[PDB]
Amino acid sequence: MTFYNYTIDKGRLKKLIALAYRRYGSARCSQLADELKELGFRFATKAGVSISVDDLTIPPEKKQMLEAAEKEIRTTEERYARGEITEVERFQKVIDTWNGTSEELKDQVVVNFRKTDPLNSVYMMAFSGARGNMSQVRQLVGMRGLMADPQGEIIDLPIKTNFREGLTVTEYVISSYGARKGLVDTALRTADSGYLTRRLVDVSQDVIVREQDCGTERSLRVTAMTDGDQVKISLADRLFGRLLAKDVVGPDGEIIAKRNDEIDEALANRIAAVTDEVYVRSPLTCEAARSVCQNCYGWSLAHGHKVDLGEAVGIIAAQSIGEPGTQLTMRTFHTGGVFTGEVARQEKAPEDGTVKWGKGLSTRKVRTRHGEDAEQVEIAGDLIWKGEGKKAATQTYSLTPGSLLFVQDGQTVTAGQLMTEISLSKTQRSTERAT
Amino acid sequence: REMAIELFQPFVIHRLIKLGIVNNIKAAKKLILKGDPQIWSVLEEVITGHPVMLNRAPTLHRLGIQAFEPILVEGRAIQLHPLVCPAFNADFDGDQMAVHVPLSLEAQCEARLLMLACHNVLSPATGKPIVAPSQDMVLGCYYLTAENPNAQKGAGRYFAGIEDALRAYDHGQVDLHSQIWIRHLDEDVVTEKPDTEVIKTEDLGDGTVMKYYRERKIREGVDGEIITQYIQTTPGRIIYNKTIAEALVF
Amino acid sequence: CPVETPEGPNAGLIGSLATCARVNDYGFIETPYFRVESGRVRKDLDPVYLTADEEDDMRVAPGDIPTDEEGNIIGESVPIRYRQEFSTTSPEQVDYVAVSPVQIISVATSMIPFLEHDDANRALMGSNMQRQAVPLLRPERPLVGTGLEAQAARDSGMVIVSRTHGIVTYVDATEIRVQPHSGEEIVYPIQKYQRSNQDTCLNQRPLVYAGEDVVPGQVLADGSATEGGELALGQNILVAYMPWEGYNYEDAILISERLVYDDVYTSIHIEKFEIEARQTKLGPEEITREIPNVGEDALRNLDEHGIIRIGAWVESGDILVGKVTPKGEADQPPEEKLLRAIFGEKARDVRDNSLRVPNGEKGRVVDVRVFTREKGDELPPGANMVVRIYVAQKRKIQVGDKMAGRHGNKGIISRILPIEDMPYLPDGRPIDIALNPLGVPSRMNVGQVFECLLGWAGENLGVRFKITPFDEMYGEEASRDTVHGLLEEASQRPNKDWVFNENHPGKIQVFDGRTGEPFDRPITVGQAYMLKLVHLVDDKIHARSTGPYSLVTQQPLGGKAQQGGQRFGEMEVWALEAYGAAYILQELLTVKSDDMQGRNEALNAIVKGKSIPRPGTPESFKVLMRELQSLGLDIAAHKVQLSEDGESADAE
Amino acid sequence: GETPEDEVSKNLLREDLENVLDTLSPRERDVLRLRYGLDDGRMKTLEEIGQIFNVTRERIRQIEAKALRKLRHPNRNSILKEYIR
Amino acid sequence: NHIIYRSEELLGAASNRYNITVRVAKRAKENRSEDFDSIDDPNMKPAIRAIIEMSDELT
Amino acid sequence: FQIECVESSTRKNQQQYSKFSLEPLDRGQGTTVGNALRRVLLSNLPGAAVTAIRIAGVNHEFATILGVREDVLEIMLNMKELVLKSYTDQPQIGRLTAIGPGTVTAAQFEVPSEVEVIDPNQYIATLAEGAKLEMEFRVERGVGYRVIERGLDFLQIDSVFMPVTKVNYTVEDIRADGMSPKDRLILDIWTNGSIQPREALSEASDIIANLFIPLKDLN
Amino acid sequence: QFQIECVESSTRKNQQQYSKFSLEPLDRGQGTTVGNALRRVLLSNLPGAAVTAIRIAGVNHEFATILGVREDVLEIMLNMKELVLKSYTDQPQIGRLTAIGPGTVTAAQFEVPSEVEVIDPNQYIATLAEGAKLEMEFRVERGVGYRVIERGDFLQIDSVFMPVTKVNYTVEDIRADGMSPKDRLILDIWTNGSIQPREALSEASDIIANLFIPLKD
Amino acid sequence: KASLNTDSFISAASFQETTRVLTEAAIEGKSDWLRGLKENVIIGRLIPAGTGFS
RNA sequence: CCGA
Ligand SMILES: Nc1ccn([C@@H]2O[C@H](COP(=O)(O)OP(=O)(O)OP(=O)(O)O)[C@@H](O)[C@H]2O)c(=O)n1
Ligand SMILES: [Mg+2]
Ligand SMILES: [Mg+2]
Ligand SMILES: [Zn+2]
Repeated sequence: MTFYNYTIDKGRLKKLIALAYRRYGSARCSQLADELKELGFRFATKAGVSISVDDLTIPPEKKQMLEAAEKEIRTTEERYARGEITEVERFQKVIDTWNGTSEELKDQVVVNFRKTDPLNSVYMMAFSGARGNMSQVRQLVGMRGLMADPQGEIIDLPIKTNFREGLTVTEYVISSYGARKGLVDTALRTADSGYLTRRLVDVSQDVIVREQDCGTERSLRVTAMTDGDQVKISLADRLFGRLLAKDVVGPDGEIIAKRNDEIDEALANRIAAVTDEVYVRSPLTCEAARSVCQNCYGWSLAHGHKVDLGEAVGIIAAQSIGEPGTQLTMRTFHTGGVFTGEVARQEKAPEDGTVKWGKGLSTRKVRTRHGEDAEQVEIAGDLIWKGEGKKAATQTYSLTPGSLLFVQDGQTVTAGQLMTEISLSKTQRSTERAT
Repeated sequence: REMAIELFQPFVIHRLIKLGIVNNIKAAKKLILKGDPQIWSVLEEVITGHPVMLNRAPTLHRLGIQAFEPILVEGRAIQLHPLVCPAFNADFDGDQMAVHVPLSLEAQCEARLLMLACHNVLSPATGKPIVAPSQDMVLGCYYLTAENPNAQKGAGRYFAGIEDALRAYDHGQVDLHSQIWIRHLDEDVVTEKPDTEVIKTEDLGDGTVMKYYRERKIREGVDGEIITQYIQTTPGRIIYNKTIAEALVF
Repeated sequence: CPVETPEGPNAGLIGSLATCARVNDYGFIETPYFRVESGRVRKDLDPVYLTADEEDDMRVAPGDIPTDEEGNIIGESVPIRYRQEFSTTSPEQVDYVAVSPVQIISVATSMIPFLEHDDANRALMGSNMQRQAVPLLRPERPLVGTGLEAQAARDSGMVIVSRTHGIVTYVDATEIRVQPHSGEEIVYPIQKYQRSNQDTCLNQRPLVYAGEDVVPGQVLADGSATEGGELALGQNILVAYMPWEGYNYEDAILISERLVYDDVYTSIHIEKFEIEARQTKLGPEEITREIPNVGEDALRNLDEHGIIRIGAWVESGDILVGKVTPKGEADQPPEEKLLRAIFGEKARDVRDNSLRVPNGEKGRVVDVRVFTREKGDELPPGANMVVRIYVAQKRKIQVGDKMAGRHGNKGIISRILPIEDMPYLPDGRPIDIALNPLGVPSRMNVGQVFECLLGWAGENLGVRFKITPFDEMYGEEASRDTVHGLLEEASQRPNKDWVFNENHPGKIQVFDGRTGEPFDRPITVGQAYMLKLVHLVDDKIHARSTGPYSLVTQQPLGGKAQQGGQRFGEMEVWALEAYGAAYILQELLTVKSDDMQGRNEALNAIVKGKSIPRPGTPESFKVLMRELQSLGLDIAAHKVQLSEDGESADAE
Repeated sequence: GETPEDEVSKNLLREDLENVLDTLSPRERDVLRLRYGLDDGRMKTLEEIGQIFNVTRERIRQIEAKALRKLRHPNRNSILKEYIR
Repeated sequence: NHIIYRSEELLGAASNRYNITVRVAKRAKENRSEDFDSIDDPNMKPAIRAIIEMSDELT
Repeated sequence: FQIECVESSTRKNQQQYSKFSLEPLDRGQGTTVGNALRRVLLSNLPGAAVTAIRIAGVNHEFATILGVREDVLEIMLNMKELVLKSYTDQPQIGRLTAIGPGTVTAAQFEVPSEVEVIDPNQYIATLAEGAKLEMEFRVERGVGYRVIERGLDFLQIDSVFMPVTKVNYTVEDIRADGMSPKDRLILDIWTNGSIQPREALSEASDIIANLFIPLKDLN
Repeated sequence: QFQIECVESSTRKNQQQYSKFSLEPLDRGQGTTVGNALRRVLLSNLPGAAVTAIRIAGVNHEFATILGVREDVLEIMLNMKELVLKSYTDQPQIGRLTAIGPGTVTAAQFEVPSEVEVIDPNQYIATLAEGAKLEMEFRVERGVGYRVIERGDFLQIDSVFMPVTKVNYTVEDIRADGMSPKDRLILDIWTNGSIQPREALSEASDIIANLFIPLKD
Repeated sequence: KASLNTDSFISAASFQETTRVLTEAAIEGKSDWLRGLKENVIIGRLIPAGTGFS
């Protein structure tokens, strides 16, 4: 059998359990999880893993990181007093500055854990997936950053201390704002979650699998869900429990799978390694009398085979949609009361040089949310960093349509200048109009 | 136990009359409330094979009601298995669970074949397993299979398979994270950042090539055979794989 | 206080007054502030008590700013609040400063040491659990406190405070006598084993002896959750932050048997039972010793009037007050008529209505006070006599009880181990309790490790520290430096050098009790202050076979006090429908609730060992049909069979 | 109302009562059944048993007296003696 | 631990997971009605015996 | 292989400390002997304790006596901590007559011949000027911790029967030009005074020997 | 005071014995004591026999290849370390081997003296080709513990004296009519095939009893 | 809106807006043929899904 | 009002 000559964490244990539920069944899988349970309990007791005050190790670059952050806030407010920027982009600049410094300090905490002490207790608890995210380890070691109002408004002040050093009275009041956010939202939005669940149950309480096949030719086109240049759900994950409606052919011409063929993960990988657009059978395109058939629904995900006649799939669908919103609403208070934001990716030059003028690109100067004038790309073209290397110093950045440029046509680049940045998505920014 | 005499009371009353101990419901109820050592053996042989549904509120999805086979514990709390705890979203800091007893035979056959907790591994929302190690078994398996440069006793020694290294660990010869060469002729070996390229090659006599990898050492024949193979691993990884192998193949 | 608030639906509605706050004559809340003149905190006279006159006018600084003694405010930037905005100014522009760093928080939140190293939600949970601790048998002061415990014990009212100078002349367990000197004997009564609103003990103990001087304000007697004149809610026990064999898995708790046999966490709970001998139309109810269908030795503890005596032991089902009432219908079925034709069996005119102990609730009877109208009392109307019975019980610690600290770290005891199986220290002393270390960094309550290390330093020194919150005003890493310096000074004792290791500071070596082998990694040990909460398993366990039913719906009742059933709500119906399980759902809705013929048939089929028959229409559906007909809607059920429609009768 | 426990106890008492009464002579069994309403649902007097039969009510009282004396035997009648409350 | 193996192999080889449950319940009712005499054993309930017999006829 | 007592210091009677040395043993055998001795010395040694109390004029445990500073619960807790030694395996009866004022200690107990009090300066109660405390207790023998049964006028005590209070041991190594090296076991035994540490060591030793002899004999 | 029961006794075809033992009734906590002491003495202090030095005629050094045999000298030492045998002499014994190919070499081709004895006769050693013949001599020793040879006349190999390969124990609680909580010790012993699991229990019990008897004075 | 525009007045009345649904059902004179999970739970029958399907 |  397979030997697994590596370190085991939570996701690899989940992979092993999911593999044992392919060729053995439910009971052998539960027996394997039972044996792994008693083995993990025995060696966690034998280890004697413990948490202490000195076990929380703060990286020694936090001082200069905070100093660079306050120097950036100082030059931002110096730019505000001169008169070339306005107040809303100053707000946006100071908020994004403190968020970026918090994320940079979190990455430095993870690197300093990996360098000095790899068998640290807090790092073992967070890295193996036993208990704890990296947000809580960032709040314990690093800085807390910014909190949030109970309505979702953003506060103005930073918290430059962690829980090991101890907060001040002002920082404790600022943290109490976010604690009141978590408590009020836990007490007040679970009604919204449960009302949505009850409405979803009542809209689909009569969707039962009544017949084996409806005999339709209509199909649903499935592509990989992408928001920008990086994927969110791949094609192999999206073809997981479906039946086929059209035959998948390769470039050589051999048929990978026929129609009405159930797809599993192996066949889904074999299909997704060939094409990009697959036509499947869906409940959207089923033709049955106010219900779904056995072939258009596909697999029972709890069991791993095709569904059975008389299954209340509408109740299962409504519970599947209504469970995570209610659970996440009731466990929002685990994160303290901090603000979570998505930092837009920046691609910088490693050393001095200039920039290759992109071929096949027109661009317009568009006023950034932070105040600097930048040129936004219209049609996507390449960018290449022109380094000052006599042998090999060259990096190429292919742009997303909608990125921003802080670089002119052939201008000389300093040591460490800002080069490019793609703006956020619509849902990933989560902004709304105000005054 | 005091919860179980109340929930299974007519089944105990039926058994006390079938065994010829009492003759009616009044004597059975009197002997049940008065306390007897006969009642506990009767209840032990009554609850055997009778499934019991457990429920924790809020019931957000299907796995909030699951069926179990009860065993009589002494005390007043209900003992829950630690693997079904993410399915209930239940921790042991104040949660209470309701208990329901099916009465009919169709209702006991449905609790056993459709709702028993050893058949509810996969989620119904995704295809991913709900029943999986968490929060101490994950940390115990991470510590068991990790690398540790400090604990190196008997490092670099050669052992004749898995059972030889397992005997050396229980004898006290090696540490848990010692770098250990293991004679292992199988080729289903998966490592972190898996290597298939040869680093170096030392030629031996009789037409025999000694191929070196990052975590493997393969000695093969000249034309059409492989002779032996050594794998560098820790004893804790050997314990983990022996646990998997004796759990699966049975 | 921004921390102390309910967690339920009334979050942010019910607040708490802060520590130094005060309500003026017009009803507005005011807070004291020290004046600041030329950058120097004044502290010469009483403070100002600004009644929210400090937003538009004054620049107010918190009470945690660094300041050299008898001198100015050090630093060139002082954090101020001004016009409801936070800002920073120079010390010569500061108008007022706070008087205490704990001015922002309430009393129960000020009870928590190292508060600035914990999350605010965990501070809220710590305050809430501190208000839920039971008073123990032998209370003990914390090794690490904050300093408000003495004032809280003085202002609670559970402490007998002296008033005059004098010499104590007589002390026993019920009375303290003192002659004053500066109508010459002040008698302080001491209450003994009274009942609170939550069925807990209110007991007082004397502290002073005969023949010593007493200052006004000296504590003479201390209450139930008070010892030494200070608040004492829990005990100091030896922790080890380590995982056991899955017994402290997800906030569960492993403890030893020493906390059982040493009477640690033993509490007293007094229950109260009341019975009224009412007046019925068929005759008066009488409280008597002659009860039908009751044996010989079920009346040993009753007196000549049918009431128990003081000091009798009672268990579940024992008779407290024997009472009968004159039933007068006498409608007997033929079975009872034939059985009384055969075996004699003269049916009496009264029936049993005695007061009995509920399921569980064993204990000792301590007060059997009886109220009768012709004794001088006057009663509720329609009742002849009223008997009140107080039953006290000593509850030890148990598997299933709730346990908590001051930092929001709750847990349920799941295993009680022997001390030869508990892990032990390199002096041979076993550990009292093992807590799971994974509950610390995810919940972000780091101050419990500071508290346990400081309590263990104070245990090895014997000094009983007191540290006010927000102590980082005196320097950077002040709590860490204080804890490790006191651990070093405790390790400099001539016999105790295993206490602190400089290679790994907060940790030492721990050995296994079962094998003798040391654990592979050093473990944080300490002395934590743990609490026992009101949520005990005896008040939580409940079960029903068949009890009473509701009036109209004819469904089982709800509640522990009336032997009620569990509610199988709509989400449970959805969960059973998402499975198969049509027969489980059908028997849960018909033969277990509001189908009376199905109830009787199912019970008879289970008792006689036969198949349970098919149920009928439930009772609440017929109630809905009659209600919709009474609204004026012609709603009816119909049945089609061989080209024929006919209205069916659901009432049958 | 009446509990299901009381219903099942009186039904088992009725079944055990009929199974005990049908062991004695067939005449006295139906005399005791028509006397207390175990089949009719109507308790009757001594004379109306004499109109069910034609022998008058003095033999009927002696019949039910000796039937109660036979059912009051200490041997082979203690199955019904456990329902004594 | 063999009864959960027999239940898994009985559910996996059935054409419908909801019809095999009704068939097991019907055979368990027949096993309980045929064994109405008191000579039995508590470790072999009628439902367990029905699952055992149906898995043995399944092979 | 010889035992040897190194240091044996004592308190008044409250603690009897002793340090015993064991050499030579094999490598793991020191840990086996030490852990078996520690578990048996902490769990399976019998001693004497007070199991019941009767006070004249007192019916329940939540009462008071006029002139006594302590109630019945604190008196029962003080008698729970009493250190005695019983030479018989039968339940004995002790008595007490006390007239205030003064401090009532354990020296005032009129005890029979088989039961003798270890610590006579142990505190019981304080009596005022017009007080009279006349009580009577029961002394039994047991192993471990005794939980009370279901409940004339005897107030029961959940007594503890452990005379050895703390066991500690370390194992040291002997390294020379003396191959196949050996180990040295040093053992620290603290008692309450009712048993000596040498007698407790002999009791644990033949308890372990009687455990392991029929495994060798009956195989 | 307790009764010892042999619950099951299995023997695999490669001469490896397994026997489950049950001990009841013990007092509270004594089952862990007896089980841990028995496990430590059964795994650490129990004398067995092994091979210590081999000598193959026709090798260069300690790490080389042997002419005609597929298995080189490292897996020759690794196959000889797996050789299960029993001896009755404290003095050294010398075993010899001659064999000629083609075919496989088993443990039955040793003409070892009668003071030693081979447990598994069909124990694999080597394979041969084209009529090449192998000559070697090994040295049998008995003792306790293990010897590790640094850096790899007679060629000293790694030695393990371990007649019992695995000991597991679980403790079960006994609740009865009396108030005394009791213990039941369930013991599992896996031996090499040289001795029985029932007699290896008696050896460890004899060692523990001789350890604890002179302390009682 | 799709929950209230179903063919069954019992499910729509038990969900939401009972007065309006019962008024339009009484004026339209409509029948409920008991086709769905929610009606058979109120009636007390086997639900037409799962083991009560056929 | 509190607990999950
Ligand atoms: N108003 C509420 C509050 C709580 N819950 C349930 O109770 C659980 C509360 O868990 P609890 O143990 O109180 O808190 P945790 O989330 O475990 O966090 P912590 O460990 O910090 O207490 C939640 O998952 C939720 O399902 C709920 O349904 N409704
Ligand atoms: Mg919880
Ligand atoms: Mg929790
Ligand atoms: Zn379809």
